[PDB]
Amino acid sequence: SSKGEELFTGVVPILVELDGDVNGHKFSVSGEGEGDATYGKLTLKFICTTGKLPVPWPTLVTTFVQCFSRYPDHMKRHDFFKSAMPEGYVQERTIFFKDDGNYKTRAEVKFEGDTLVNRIELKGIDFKEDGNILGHKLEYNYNSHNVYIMADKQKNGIKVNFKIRHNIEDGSVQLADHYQQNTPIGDGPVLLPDNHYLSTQSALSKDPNEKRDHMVLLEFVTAAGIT
Amino acid sequence: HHHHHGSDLGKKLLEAARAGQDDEVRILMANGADVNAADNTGTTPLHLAAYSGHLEIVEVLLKHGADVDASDVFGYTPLHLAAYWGHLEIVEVLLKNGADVNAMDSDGMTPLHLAAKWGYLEIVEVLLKHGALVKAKDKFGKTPKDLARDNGNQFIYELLEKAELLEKLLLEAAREGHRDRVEEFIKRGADVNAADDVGVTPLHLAAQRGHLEIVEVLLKCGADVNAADLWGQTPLHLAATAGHLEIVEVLLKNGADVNARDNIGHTPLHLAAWAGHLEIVEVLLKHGADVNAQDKFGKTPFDLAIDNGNEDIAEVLQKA
Amino acid sequence: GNLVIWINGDKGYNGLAEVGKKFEKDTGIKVTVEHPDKLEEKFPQVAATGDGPDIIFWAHDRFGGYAQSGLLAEITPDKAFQDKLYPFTWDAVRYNGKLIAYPIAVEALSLIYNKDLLPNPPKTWEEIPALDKELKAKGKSALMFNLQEPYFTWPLIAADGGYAFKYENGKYDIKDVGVDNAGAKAGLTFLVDLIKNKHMNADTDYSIAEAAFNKGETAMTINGPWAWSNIDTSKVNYGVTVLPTFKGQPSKPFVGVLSAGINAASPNKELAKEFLENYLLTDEGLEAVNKDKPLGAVALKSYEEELAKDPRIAATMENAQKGEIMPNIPQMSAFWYAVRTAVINAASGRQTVDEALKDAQTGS
Repeated sequence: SSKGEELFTGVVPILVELDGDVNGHKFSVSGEGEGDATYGKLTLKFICTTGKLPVPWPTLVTTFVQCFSRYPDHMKRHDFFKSAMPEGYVQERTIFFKDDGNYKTRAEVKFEGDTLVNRIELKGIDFKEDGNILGHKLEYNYNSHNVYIMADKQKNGIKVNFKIRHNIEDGSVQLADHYQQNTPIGDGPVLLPDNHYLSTQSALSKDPNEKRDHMVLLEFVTAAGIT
Repeated sequence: HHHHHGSDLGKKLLEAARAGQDDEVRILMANGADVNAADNTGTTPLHLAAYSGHLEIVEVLLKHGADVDASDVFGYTPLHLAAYWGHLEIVEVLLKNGADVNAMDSDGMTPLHLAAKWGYLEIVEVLLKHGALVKAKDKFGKTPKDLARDNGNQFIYELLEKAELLEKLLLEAAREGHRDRVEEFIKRGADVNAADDVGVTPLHLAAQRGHLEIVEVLLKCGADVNAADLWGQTPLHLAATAGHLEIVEVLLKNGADVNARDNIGHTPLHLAAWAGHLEIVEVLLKHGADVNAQDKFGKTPFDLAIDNGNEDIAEVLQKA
Repeated sequence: GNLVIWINGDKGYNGLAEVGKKFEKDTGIKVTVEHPDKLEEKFPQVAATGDGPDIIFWAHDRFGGYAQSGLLAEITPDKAFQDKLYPFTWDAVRYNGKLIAYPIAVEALSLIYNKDLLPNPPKTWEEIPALDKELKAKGKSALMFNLQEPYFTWPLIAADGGYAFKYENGKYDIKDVGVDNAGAKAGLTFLVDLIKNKHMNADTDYSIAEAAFNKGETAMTINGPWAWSNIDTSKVNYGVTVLPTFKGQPSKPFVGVLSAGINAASPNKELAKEFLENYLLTDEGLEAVNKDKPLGAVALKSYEEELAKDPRIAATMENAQKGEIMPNIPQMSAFWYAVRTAVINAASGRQTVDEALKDAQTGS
């Protein structure tokens, strides 16, 4: 079996590092844990090292390793994230918060030893000072979404686009439109996938012992739509 | 656990126990005084007798029916005072009478934190033998180790870090599955219910990895079957997630909660159907599991079967 | 031609009579003194009618209410005579930045210690727990003082930044209060840690503390120069020293400054300023009254040194210098009840440190 497949037959330690900037508010966050592609499960815990976080944790969930997704036997041929490994791939997005600022992310997803790292850079501009983001008005829960993927031969990668639903404390809904593109880093061949989609679960938590502004995450991700 | 009485006969009893007048305490027992009398601040005769060091009085009040885990307003119990004041003889009797070994107070300080701050080597090893978990963190996150050093008790520091080390080895043994190593560490004083900074115990590790032999050994010595990590996952969840049938049986036989839910809201049955485990599903049903449990996103175990393309598993559930 | 003086009974009124005999000797002014108790409640009523003498003798806190109603005249001592008294003693007579009375004596708190049981007393609050254990083994307590009245507990909570009302260039900021600051929140918590750990019991009064120390049941206490006579009666060999240091900085006890003002409705004001400056404030005048009743500290910087020969008073003066002067504005009525009620609840767990001190901050 290919390397990408053999690397995710069991549990894999995970590292996540990020540095961000939002309307002159520069911060940095790091988290760690582990994942299991065989079951799509992700167990993580993110800590803010730069004092307190000036943005809500839900906004950054997508930013913070889709290679840990469950691809059934009937559609392993469409698993691009694993094929790109262990070489890695660069992930870029442009998050459009409706009636507010926007994020731009650049991330490298590669193996550093046996650990899988996700190093990121976050850029935020044009956010309203008393908006939902900079005003901390978003609830501390996450909904479910379906990510849609389609090949991109001319760029050798995948064109991913989806929209997230954030819940505000007043009972309203905020949209964050995600325009995403993933291109590998190694010359090794990759499996460009047909038009397929995913389905995600999430639930955010806390830790009574950790005294720093943090977050806990539990996710389940699976592919479907094709037989 | 906690009182708040009030009586003239009680006030006489507290003063009598504080000063250590053994006899006058006994006369008050027969004369109608309340053994569990509490004053304004919730202090009982057992509190004053434990801090005063009058073992005679302590023994009597336990025989009569004093609350060993009585928590005054500040969270202190007879074990806190008996430890803050270094009364080894009293710390040994309150433990024989089933006292909460790791009793947090208002500030999260457990009895061990106190035995470490002042450096009572005797009380320490006593509390450790009765299951006092080492990595007990308070409001300021200062474990007994982080607190023993701040006061210059270096022999305590080593004996603690030498214990925290054993616990980490117990997880590594259970994770990799070495039955002989895991037996060594338990015999050396490694708390079976030792949870690392992420809240996982060697019971989860022996269940998710499928090391049956190590499981019952942890349970036999008193491993918490319903132990939850920071994500609310139970050794029963991980036994179904991975699909190790034999461990699922043992966990239930020992009292594994079938209705448990992770931080998303997945029952052990939600996971068995997810991971496509034909037999694991029939076992959880055999033990009466909520057929129509809805996670945080309102999806039954039936739904998780279809979305993943699990034919037979879905059918089995639709029948039940 | 005539002049009367009121005073309390506990103080030495006899010696004062001898001083009034000399003033009538040199210029023929009739001097008379009588001391009816409850004179503090009797002054504001008699002050409106204009009766009652010019010279009064009482603490400075009550003059803030007398001067508030404009019943005491402004004094004007010589700039050179002020050099004879300590500067910080005049902060008790400045109302709205103006003098309204003459300083007399000082009265501050000091710790006592039984030398027969503890020769070297500790110098820091932090080392009493270890000392209490050391002494509890021998069936005796280390410290035990009045906790109800906050006057005895304020020295600690005020050490690490706590203050009643901000004092600036002779005026108090009614807006600013120093009870919710994190400095005092750290002080009180250490005190509660003693009650929490059974070093002291919350239900301790002045009467209970005095009784214990006088019978050797304890090794330390706190009190002013008013109870020093009762200890020698109990035959206990005692000593006085500075109050220990919390966080390394000394304690801030409220400083009581005996004062003497001038009634605004008297016909002979200049006939009292003459006596209070040249005839009363003298090494002979103070020595006579002190012989009748020990006064403790002294306003005159000179005779204070003559008394400093006794280590009791030398130690008492150090406490006043290292402490804030008790405010005199009427807002203290809403402060005592606010704090005195907060100290009890916090020291009993009925309210936390923050809850009990923010509610006290609203009262002010």
